[PDB]
Amino acid sequence: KTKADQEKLSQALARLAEEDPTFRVSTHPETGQTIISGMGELHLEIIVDRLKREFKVDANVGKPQVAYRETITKPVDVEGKFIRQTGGRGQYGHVKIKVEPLPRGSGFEFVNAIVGGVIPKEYIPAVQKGIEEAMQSGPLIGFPVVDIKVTLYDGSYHEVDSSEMAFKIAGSMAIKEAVQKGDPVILEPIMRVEVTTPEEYMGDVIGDLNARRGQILGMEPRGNAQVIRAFVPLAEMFGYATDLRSKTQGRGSFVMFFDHYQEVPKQVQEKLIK
Amino acid sequence: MKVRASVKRICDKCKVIRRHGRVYVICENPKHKQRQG
Amino acid sequence: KKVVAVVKLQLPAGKATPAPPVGPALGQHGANIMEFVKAFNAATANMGDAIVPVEITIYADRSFTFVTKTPPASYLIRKAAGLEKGAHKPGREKVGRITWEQVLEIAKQKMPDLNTTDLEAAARMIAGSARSMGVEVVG
Amino acid sequence: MLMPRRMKYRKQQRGRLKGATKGGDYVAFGDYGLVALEPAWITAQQIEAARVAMVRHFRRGGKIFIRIFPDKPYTKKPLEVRMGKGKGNVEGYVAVVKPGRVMFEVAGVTEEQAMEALRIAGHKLPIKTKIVRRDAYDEAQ
RNA sequence: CAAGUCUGGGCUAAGUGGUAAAGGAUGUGGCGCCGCGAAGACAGCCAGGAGGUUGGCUUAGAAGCAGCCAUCCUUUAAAGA
Repeated sequence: KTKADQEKLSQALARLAEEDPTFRVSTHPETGQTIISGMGELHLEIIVDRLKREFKVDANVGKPQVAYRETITKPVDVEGKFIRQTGGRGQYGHVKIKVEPLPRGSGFEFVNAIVGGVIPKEYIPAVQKGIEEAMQSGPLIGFPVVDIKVTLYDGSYHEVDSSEMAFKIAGSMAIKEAVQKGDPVILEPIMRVEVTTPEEYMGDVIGDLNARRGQILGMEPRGNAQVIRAFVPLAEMFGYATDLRSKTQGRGSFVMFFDHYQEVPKQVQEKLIK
Repeated sequence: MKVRASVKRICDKCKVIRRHGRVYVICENPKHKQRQG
Repeated sequence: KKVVAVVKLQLPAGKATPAPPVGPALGQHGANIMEFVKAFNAATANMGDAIVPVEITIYADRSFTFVTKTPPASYLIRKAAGLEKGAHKPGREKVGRITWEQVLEIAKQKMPDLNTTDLEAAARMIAGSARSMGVEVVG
Repeated sequence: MLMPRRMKYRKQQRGRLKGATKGGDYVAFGDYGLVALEPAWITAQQIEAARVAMVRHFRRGGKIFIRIFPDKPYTKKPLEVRMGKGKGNVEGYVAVVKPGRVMFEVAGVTEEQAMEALRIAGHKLPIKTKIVRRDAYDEAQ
């Protein structure tokens, strides 16, 4: 809750983490919020009493967030101009680039596409720190615009006006628009899961998984059990413990691993614009 | 599909009954149990 | 001490590992799950691939048994046309073919399984399986 | 939607809907048809709404023939305004339909499919309708 | 409340009559045309209801039974890819 209680909580674990190492407290290193590792609904639940009562902290209990990503569909190419000739530090930076989407899981790639050198040598690092920068806050919501290849294939400059910095903008302008133009697309996190389950409960097991935006990959049996592998979205994945152990009266266990990122079904496009 | 103004046959197992000046329509799936009104 | 059987598995050629459906269903068999990848791949060392149906039957003394049929009628027919897949849409699209004789040669391959005891009939079951995968019969 | 592109007069008088049809009471094109049983005013939307659902119903179908054509401006004074002051502005358009008039008709499609599509069209319309085949529609030149 | 609880034939079973629409319905009468007809029909009982073949494509998997096509053969008294 208000930063006030942020403290009562600190001590909360500072003593509760000695009095029970069967959990783990983690501050999401990308976005404040802290995760509370538990070992079952009830578990986290009963901590919610003690930690909220015998410690009288009264905070929030919703769910983890999802590491989205931004990017684009169609490749574009725009002008990146900047120039400000008034009288001196002219501030003069201007480039044109080549933006092209890359396969979901391609990475980050620039292209020093300049002929003889209409774009000076010494100014590129900064033209990139510019582009690289701007990829931070997505065009859609604000998240790491990824999976693209950038090509610097022109750009002039000024003898006295340009600056290392002036390019960092120009370049951070050409990028701040290529993305806006090439129709953004909300990528999202997919996981790898494997429920260990007696093909008894299976039946619904897979169903359940299907009606979770997820799509199966297989089930090569084991012992009296049978394993099921497949991908799912972290959003439509929550609180799976007391969902699996449900459809299995307890004889059910799973794992989870990250894998790739992937576009949202448009229905989920305008959903996220909230 | 209980009460309505357009009662029809929602699957082969359904039957258009009419006990009591009231056209009922019954089937094996208690969902199709209708009745005009 | 499990119950009895006329198990109707369907194991391909070669892949004979105790792993299911050869474990759950031959877990009430006592089935020497390894006296197959030798007694099988011995007879079907000939063929190579193609699935081979099998009926492993258990008893009470906890022993097994099993007889195997022929490889799919659709098998011999893919290799006899440079085919692999059917033709996605049978009929309109021919991708390869078999003559009046090549079909009458395969009915020979699977004649001790079907039902009729000719070829004028047997062959028809293959010429039928022709358009089942869009493989017109040459004549 | 559909409508005149030009017009001598932006507005025209009411008039009244009588029996007969004057014409288009026969097939002549496709294979099956839909005809007006009561006289009325079909709005474009009314039409449109069907013609959509018409097509919708039968993915990859034939050709759909709209044999009618709206061309009577629909008038309407604004809301909360008294009488006089001239006439009323246009609202939309409508086609004066009369019974025996072949409204739409499909061509190339299984009867099972024609008998269906047409049926549904009838639902987006205000008036009761009949589906006619093609027997004696032979010669009406 | 004056003059037929008049006569012959038909319908209606809700008091419809005794004021409402699209749209629904094995309502109840009445005409029609057109098939099967005792070498056994309708309901009907017990029967058999198969083998190629899990058709081919597709799919995680489709085996008659998601969905595309395709719909031939078979042993028959008959059994649909």
